[PDB]
This record gives sequence, C-alpha cells and structure tokens, in this order.
Amino acid sequence: SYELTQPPSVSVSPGQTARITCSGDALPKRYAYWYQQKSGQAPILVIYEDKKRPSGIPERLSGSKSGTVATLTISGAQVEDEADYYCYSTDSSGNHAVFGGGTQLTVLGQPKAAPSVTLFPPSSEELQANKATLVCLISDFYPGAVTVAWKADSSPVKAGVETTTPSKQSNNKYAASSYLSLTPEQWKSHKSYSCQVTHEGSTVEKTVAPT
Amino acid sequence: EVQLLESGGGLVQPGGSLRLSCAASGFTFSSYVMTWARQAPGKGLEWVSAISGTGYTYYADSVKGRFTVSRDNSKNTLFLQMSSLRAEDTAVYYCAITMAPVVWGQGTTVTVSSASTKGPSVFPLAPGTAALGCLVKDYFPEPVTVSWNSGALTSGVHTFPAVLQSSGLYSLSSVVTVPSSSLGTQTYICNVNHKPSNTKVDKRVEPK
Amino acid sequence: PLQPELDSFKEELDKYFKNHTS
Repeated sequence: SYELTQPPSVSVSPGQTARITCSGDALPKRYAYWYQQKSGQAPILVIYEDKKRPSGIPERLSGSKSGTVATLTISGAQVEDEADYYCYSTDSSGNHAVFGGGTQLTVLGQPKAAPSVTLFPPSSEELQANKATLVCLISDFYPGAVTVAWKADSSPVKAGVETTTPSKQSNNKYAASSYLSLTPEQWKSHKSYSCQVTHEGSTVEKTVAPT
Repeated sequence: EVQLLESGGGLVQPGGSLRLSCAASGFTFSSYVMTWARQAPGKGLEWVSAISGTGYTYYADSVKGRFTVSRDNSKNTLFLQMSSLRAEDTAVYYCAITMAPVVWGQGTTVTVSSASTKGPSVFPLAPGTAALGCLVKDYFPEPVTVSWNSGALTSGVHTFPAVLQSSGLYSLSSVVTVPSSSLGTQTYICNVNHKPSNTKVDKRVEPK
Repeated sequence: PLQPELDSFKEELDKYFKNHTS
C-alpha cells in the first residue's frame, strides 16, 4: 500500500517556525493536503492542493511541495498550535487516498504546572455490595508525567492499583486518575489510605479515612 | 449551514455487519464526492472509502471486498455497509465532503468484539471550594457521557478519561468543584448515558 | 470499463469553497 512518511514528533520554541515534512513517491504528481487535529476534536483541513489556505486558517500556516516532499510550515508558533498534523494525498494510480502517520507538535518553554489532586473514599452503596474503590484524580499538570503511590496507613500498597496514562487536556495540560481496589474489610480495618502524587520532584498527598 | 449527521455505529461481534449512515444538509449533495475515514483509539487517521456523486466507488485495501459504500442523492444520504467485521475495524468513523475531506461529521463509534455490552454502575462520590463526583464503574465498551444537573452545571466540571481495567471493563470518574457554601443549599445530580447498553441513569450526590 | 481516478474529482474542493466557508 502507498504510504506517506511523517516524523512522529516535532518541537518548536514559541515564536519560532515549525516545519513538518511528509514524503511519498507520488507527491511530484499528486496534491498534498494537511489536517490539524487537537486532542478530543475532529480534524480540520488547514492546507489543500499543496499550498492553498482555507478562509479562517491563520496566515502563519503555509504549505509547500518540492520533489517527493511536502512541508507544512507554522511560523510564529504559539502553544495553541499544539496538535497532531496529518498529511494526506493519493497514490500513483490516483485510485486510493492515504494519510501520513501524523506528527505531534510540541511547543517548548511551557512552565511547570503542579497537579491538583482529589481523593475519594468508597461510597456506602459500593461497600454494601461488598466492593471498595478509592478514586484519586490528578489534573492540570505539566509536563505530562506523574508517579502515583498508594499507602495503607503508612505502608506501601502493592496490589489493586490501576493508573491511567496521562492525557492531554484541551488547555495543553495533562490529567490522569488512579484507582485502588480494596475489600470492604481492608478499607474498614486501616486508619486511613493515601494517594501520593509526585511530579517534578514535588509530592502531594491526599488522605481519606473510614467514616 | 452544512451538516453531516452520522448514525449506525455500535458494538458488533467479529464477522458481523453494520450499516453506517451520514445524512447531509446545507449543500448540493449530488455535486460532491463523499468520503469515509476512521480513527482507531489512540491511532492515526485512516482513509476508508469514497463515492462520487454519480456513484464511482473507491476503497482502502484494508476494507476492499468487505465494505461497500453507497449513496442516495434524493435523500442526501451516504452509507457504509460493513461486513466480515474484524477487531481492527474498531474505530470512530467519520464522513466528510469531497475527495479531500473538508467538513467532517462528528463521528460514530464502531466496536468489534466478542464481549457483550455491560452497563455501568454509578456511585456517588460525596463531598472555599469542595469537590464531589460520580464513579462510572465497570462498563463496556467506550464511550460514556456524563453531565451534571441536566447540563445546567458546567463550571468546575472535569470528566476524566477512563481506565481500562485488567478485567477488560472500563471505569471513569467525573468531578465537580463547587463553592463549599453550596453543599447545603444546592442539589447535585450526575447524569450518565452509556449508549451501547441503553443505560441512562441519574445519581444524586449528597454530603456524607 | 475502468473508473476514472479518484483524483479526477479534486477540483470539487475549489468548487466547495466557492459556495461555502471552512
């Protein structure tokens, strides 16, 4: 199958120019098209026919093509430009279209943002059903890497933890959640449980207790 | 106003069939190629199929012989008949205008799996500010919708991406930050909709 | 007979932008 090759990742300083390439053997005879997809959104067409800009797309975005390489250029980069960019074209036969693998654009220089952490104990309705879940919610942090540790009183919890991978929010920060499964008896028989979230060396701890 | 309204997605067992539909308005539908594309969870965009106004049809190699694209110009509707479905066909499916998608539908989710749908169990997460929430536990497949107070409460709402449990079921949580003074004066209800199981439940969240 | 190429419909995009916004 005909394929278009894009770098998986490009980074750019604020105010500088990002260049995202897309290579394919049929590009010298086939138009390139470019799409922007922000997290949790449908894609938007940003360039068509190598270089044409739909009305409303910023003038900072331009497209060009030379030989087997199409390039999307984003000048004066802003944090709002963070997104996945996909090129799109047709094969030598002209009977199939294809997207490139996508390029994630990172805008450098964004400040550290510490997570906001909320911990909930099991609900009475869940405990009545012989189950117990503790819910640790971690939001608005940057960069997108945290570690989560659970404690029973002060002792490390080694089983029952499921933690999501950080996901980019619409505001370019990250969110994650961690769930601790316990028996009702484990919940009742400890003085407290804590969720401890470490980010950029800083540890935040939230604690809940049976009541 | 150009509108593309998609329907027909859902959970289907491997080897099953599904018919996606895309009802168009706001443009002269018969004048344009219409395109299907898809995006698997966490993966890139993929071109699926295209059909010209007069009915010429084009297909990705990954779906040729299994999918049939069609259209009804008199009803401004585009179809994708999917057969011999495989796990790798799981994706959000988009319709779009012209051979280079210019205006995209909002998508319809197709899940190909042998596991039966499981509706969620919804648990209240009791509370200058305070946080309260709802735990939407043990459901399959994605996605699920959470609103608060029938959509009237949007400030302070954060609904988190789901965790995929080792059981193969999903769970997610939605939390709302509210003024702490409102805990005794205001009622908070989370509204959960899990479409594959036709689950629509409201759960009141009261201070403990 | 053979179908024309998918690319033979490319100019519809320009037509679209004649009549509609992005």
